[PDB]
Amino acid sequence: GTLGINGFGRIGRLVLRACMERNDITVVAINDPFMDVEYMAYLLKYDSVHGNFNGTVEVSGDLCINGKVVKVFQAKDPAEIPWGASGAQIVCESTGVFTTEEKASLHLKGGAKKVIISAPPKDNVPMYVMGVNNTEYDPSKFNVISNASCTTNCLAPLAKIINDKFGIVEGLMTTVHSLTANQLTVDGPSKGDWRAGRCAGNNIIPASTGAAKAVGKVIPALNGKLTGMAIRVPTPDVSVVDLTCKLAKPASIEEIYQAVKEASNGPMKGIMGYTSDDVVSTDFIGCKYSSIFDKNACIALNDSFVKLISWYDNESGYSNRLVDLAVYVASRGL
Ligand SMILES: NC(=O)c1ccc[n+]([C@@H]2O[C@H](COP(=O)([O-])OP(=O)(O)OC[C@H]3O[C@@H](n4cnc5c(N)ncnc54)[C@H](O)[C@@H]3O)[C@@H](O)[C@H]2O)c1
Repeated sequence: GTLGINGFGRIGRLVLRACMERNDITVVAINDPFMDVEYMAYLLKYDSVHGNFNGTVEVSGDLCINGKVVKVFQAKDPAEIPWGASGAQIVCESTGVFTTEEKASLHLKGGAKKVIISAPPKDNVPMYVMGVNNTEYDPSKFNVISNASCTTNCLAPLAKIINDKFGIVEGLMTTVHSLTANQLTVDGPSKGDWRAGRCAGNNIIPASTGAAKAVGKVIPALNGKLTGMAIRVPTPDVSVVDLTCKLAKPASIEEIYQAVKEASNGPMKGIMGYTSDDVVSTDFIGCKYSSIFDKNACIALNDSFVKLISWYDNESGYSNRLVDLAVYVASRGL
């Protein structure tokens, strides 16, 4: 099982870091036109959130990472990356700019077998969330797939647990989200979300997100039952889902906590997690879970109307899931 990374940004780099921990997948090639091999090595080695790389990085051609050659490309066009020549079977598409089947499928010209878009698609490319719907993937039906967003990977396991046990009548989500690369250090033009181009470090910034409605595709039972928005805040990493939902059957916070705990310790092992501790966002830097239920941050109006809080490391948790999905895709054939 081999991986090619297109876009060696926050996600692309953390995807590589994930694989280096992993014994069943190897990164064999990187493409990023906006960084030469020297710059690539540096951005791998040093991370403002996730620390010094654990292991070795040197420049050869190409990178030498933990003693193994990783082929390096700088092409604008995905059609042009020789994935097949490099021996790269799966492409992690993490540029943020090729989020359709049309665009992402061009990786197949270079001889890749499969492509995982590291974002929700602008089209109807199927979205998979590990531990929720990933086994619905049929290798004979799709070559380009999406891993959804960080926010969807946080909400979907939570939604599934809550829907299955109690039934969600209606739900509205806010995600309070750490800043990302699309934001700006000072007020300037976006490309060109006017709010997102306001000085990122001193603002609370409302944003649109499709994450909650996306849960309605991932879990078709919840189609039309969920929507949401995001609030961007100055912190460098880690985000939180605030889910306000009406339930079809009564449930106390305690009963919801047990349903979470059941799934965390069984079917959603490693995907859903939980805590009753006085946690804050930085406590989840490096967390590999998709969704961490915060018991003591939740509040109920009554037995039917509830506000649930779940954490996610939007960089690290999502990147692990993308690696999980790639390992899953490989095990299914091609
Ligand atoms: N960072 C997060 O919290 C997060 C979480 C989940 C999903 N995502 C999604 O993952 C994708 C990337 O996110 P990010 O935060 O890493 O962004 P980023 O800006 O850090 O990374 C994007 C990388 O792609 C490179 N790139 C641009 N054009 C390219 C091209 N034509 N060919 C190859 N590489 C190119 C850029 O140089 C950059 O290194 C986006 O779809 C984003 O929405 C981000």
